[PDB]
Amino acid sequence: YFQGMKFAVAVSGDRVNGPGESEEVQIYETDGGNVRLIEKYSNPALNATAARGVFMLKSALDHGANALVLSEIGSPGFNFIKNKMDVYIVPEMPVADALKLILEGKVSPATAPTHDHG
Repeated sequence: YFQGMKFAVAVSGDRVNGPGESEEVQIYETDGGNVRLIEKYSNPALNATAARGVFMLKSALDHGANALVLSEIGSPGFNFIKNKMDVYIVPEMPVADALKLILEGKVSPATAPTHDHG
């Protein structure tokens, strides 16, 4: 399932955090078991005044990610991304530990946002 996929992770201090507030976007490539960091950059969301989560997600799309790894996602962001790639919501935990759970099938893709004020 996961062979070749690229994951965009929203990260602060090597922990998975939320799309609008994380310090960095980290892009990992996998063969299903081995994982490699192929890119990382300051989260563009931090420069947005509004719709910060959406703008991190747009950045992930720009960067060719196939899936997202986040601690949360709002309604605007989920509606933006939901037909473009999968979102895996995880605890605010170390990146490698989250990716292990995801790759081992222990985190099903989100079908709804985790918060909604629409």
